[PDB]
Amino acid sequence: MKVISFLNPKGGSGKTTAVINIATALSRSGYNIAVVDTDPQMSLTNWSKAGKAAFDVFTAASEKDVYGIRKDLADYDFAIVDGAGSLSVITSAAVMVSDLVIIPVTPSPLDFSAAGSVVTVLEAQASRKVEARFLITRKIEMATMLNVLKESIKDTGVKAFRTAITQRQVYVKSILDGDSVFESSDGAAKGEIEILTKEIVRIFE
Ligand SMILES: Nc1ncnc2c1ncn2[C@@H]1O[C@H](COP(=O)(O)OP(=O)(O)CP(=O)(O)O)[C@@H](O)[C@H]1O
Repeated sequence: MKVISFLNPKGGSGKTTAVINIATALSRSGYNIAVVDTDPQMSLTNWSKAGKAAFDVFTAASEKDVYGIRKDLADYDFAIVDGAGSLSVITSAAVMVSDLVIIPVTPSPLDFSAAGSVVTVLEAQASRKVEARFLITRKIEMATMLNVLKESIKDTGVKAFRTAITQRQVYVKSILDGDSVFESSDGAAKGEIEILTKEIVRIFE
C-alpha cells in the first residue's frame, strides 16, 4: 500500500487533471487505485459522478479522512490524493501519511511562489522524510519561462520528473465528457502521461 499525494495550494497547477489521468494510467498497469478528493469544491468527485473512473473515489470530508488513509484504503495498491487549493491542516496532513509527494506546477510569470509552501512542510519531517517530486503541468513551448521555473525548482532541493504534461485540448475535453485522455485517441497525451507514470513507479524500489 503506497500513498501518493498531489499537493499545491495555489489552485490552477493541474492537480486534479494530473491525478485523474495518472491514476487511470496506473489502473491500466494492474494496480488497484484509490483516490482521495480533499478539495472542498469536490472537483474530482463531481467528475467521478459523470462516467465511471478506472479507479475508486473517496471524498475526504475532513482531515480525519486523510489521517486514516493508511488504515481505510490499506487494501489498495496506491492511494492517490488530490490536494486542495488552500494551505489547510489537510495540506500538511497529506504529507504525513504519504510515501511520495508530487508537486504539480505550471510555468507562469508570477506564481511559483505558491508552490514552495509545500516544500517547507516537506522539511517538517526530520528518519521520517517522505519522497517528493516536482511535476511540470500545463506546458506550452514558450521556451523562456519554462527555464525560469525549471531553475527556481533546484533552489528548493527537489528534483523534477524527467517528463512534463503539455497543454493539450484533450486534457480539458476529457473532463467534460466525464473520463480521461485514455478514452480518447490523443496518443500524444497518453504517451507523456504513461512515461510519467512509469517514472513514478520507478520511485518505489
Ligand atoms: N495539461 C493540460 N492541458 C490543458 N488544460 C489543462 C491541463 N491541466 C490542467 N488544465 C486546465 O487547467 C485548469 C486547472 O487545472 P486543475 O483543475 O487540474 O487544477 P487544481 O486547480 O490543480 C485542481 P483541483 O484543486 O481540483 O485538484 C482547468 O481549467 C483544467 O482544465
